[PDB]
Amino acid sequence: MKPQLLALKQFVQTEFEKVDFETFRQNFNRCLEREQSTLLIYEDDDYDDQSFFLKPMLSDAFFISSEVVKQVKSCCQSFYEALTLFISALAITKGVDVGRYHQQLGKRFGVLTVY
Amino acid sequence: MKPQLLALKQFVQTEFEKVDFETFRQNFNRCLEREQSTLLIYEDDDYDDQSFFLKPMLSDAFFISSEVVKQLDLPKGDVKSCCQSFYEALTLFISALAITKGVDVGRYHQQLGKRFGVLTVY
Amino acid sequence: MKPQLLALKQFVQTEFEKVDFETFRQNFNRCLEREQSTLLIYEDDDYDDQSFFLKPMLSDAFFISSEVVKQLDLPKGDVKSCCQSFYEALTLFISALAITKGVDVGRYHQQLGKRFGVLTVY
Repeated sequence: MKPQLLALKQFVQTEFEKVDFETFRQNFNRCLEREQSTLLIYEDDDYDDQSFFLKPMLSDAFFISSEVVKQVKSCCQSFYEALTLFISALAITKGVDVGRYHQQLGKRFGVLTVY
Repeated sequence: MKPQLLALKQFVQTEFEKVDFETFRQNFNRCLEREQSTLLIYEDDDYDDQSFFLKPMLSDAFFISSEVVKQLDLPKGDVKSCCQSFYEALTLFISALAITKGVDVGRYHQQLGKRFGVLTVY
Repeated sequence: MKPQLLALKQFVQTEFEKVDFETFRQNFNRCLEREQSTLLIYEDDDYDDQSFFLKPMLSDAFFISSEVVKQLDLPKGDVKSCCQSFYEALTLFISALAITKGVDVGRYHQQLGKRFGVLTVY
């Protein structure tokens, strides 16, 4: 078996051994339920799972959030507000200035931005 | 008897009678079937079982995770991709570890990936 | 100066001095020009330049290929067709992927074909 593999397994194993199990187990269980809940996805330290799955679950959860916020300028305000953090991540990621990015989003749509 | 033990019993007992049986029954059978699959221990709402069994299954399943991802063979397989797969399966496990040792999740993950050549979730 | 470095320079320097210059020049100039056209990046004897620059020239060229194969025109291309053209321009590249991770080429190509609606080379 590859040395890098072995040392990594060695590591996660060794680190699991020198930790209080009952505490660990409660923490692992909490992270698990929080992950598998799949609904308030945009606040979930999620993006924990495999990329090809989360990616699609991303587009999925966009449609759903839109469904739940639609009951007109107000509906878009709701959609925007649930994605504030997300939207900032898009800017950090496309090498653009947050603030500028939010503001443009707000101008192009009838939304009041966090910047 | 011991009154406290009594109440605990009275509670889950009463709890059980005031829930739709047939709906409970299915979740129970589903949870069970889920607990007893023995393979994806790391996403398993598991850690339900007793610590003596869980703790060993832990080391057990690691040995197995490592064996199934090390697709270098002697038809080759690079070092990063193999370690990437071992990590991508332990992601949730790794954050808990961090929560548990009072470490900044995120930094924990990042150190992990620097030490071993892995593309981490943080 | 590091003797190993000196030997290394000595070698390419000497190898250069005893080769037909004019034939060398055309070849250098032809490799350099093919290298600098940057767009048909996935068939260029490329992955000649530094890793850090190549790594993102890579991801950047991906984005470009994605916008150059999409002729949806809002008249149309159509999902199936645009992905196919994306897949066929990456055919060799995809094989390098499966080779590198020690996975069976073909099996890899086929999975890619079933995950998306692409007719594969294998």
